[PDB]
Amino acid sequence: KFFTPAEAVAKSRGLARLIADTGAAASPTSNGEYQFKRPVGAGELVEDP
Amino acid sequence: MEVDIALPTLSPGDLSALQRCEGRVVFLETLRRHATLREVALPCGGDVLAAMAAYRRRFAAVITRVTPHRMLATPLGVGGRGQSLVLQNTGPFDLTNGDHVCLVPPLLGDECLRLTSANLELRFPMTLPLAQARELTARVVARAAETL
Amino acid sequence: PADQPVHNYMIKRLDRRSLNAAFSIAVEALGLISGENLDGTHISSAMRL
Repeated sequence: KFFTPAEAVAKSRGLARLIADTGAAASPTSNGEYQFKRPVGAGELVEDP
Repeated sequence: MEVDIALPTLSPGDLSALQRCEGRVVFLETLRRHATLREVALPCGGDVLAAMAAYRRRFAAVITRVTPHRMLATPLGVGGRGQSLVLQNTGPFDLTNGDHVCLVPPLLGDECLRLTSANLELRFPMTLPLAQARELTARVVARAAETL
Repeated sequence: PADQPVHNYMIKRLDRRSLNAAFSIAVEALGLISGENLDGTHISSAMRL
């Protein structure tokens, strides 16, 4: 999530969007015995400042 | 059994285009009764050989109705051999009465109902008669054998 | 400089979901409730109840 600039293509016309979305981001990992990539289809709510 | 595919909220610019896909086939991975649209979806066109190898590992499903919330389907063959349904043709050659049909990945790409709101695209496989699908597979596999 | 009063309209689109819960019942009860698998005894009704 640091080196990818595609969020800039998802241009920002409001700080409130950045706020209200930081608190409802999609969980990108799984619940297995190791940290694995998650199928983006299901979606799980995770907050990350 | 009737597979139920749920839909996210959609812009009217693409919901009306999805309505027109009432007789095409999609490829789930597991036969649960419910499944989200995001699950049943394939990346944009590439490596028709790989895709044709992937259709073997999953069982098909044809869709019948498209409501503003819900989109049904029908698992093609798991226990039935006479469930008469309707599916639309999308291959170049017109298929006549009598003969069987086989699913083949699309050529040249360009068949992608690219949905922007949901940020995904679908590639429905084309339907060809047996006699020509055999020949197409022959050509592609021979060409693969050309490259050592 | 002075500033005119400002107006602005706006619209929000709905969000739609759904629920589900299965209710499976058995074939023996199906046959005993209606009477397709009934019997003329005193033991049958004891099981239909």
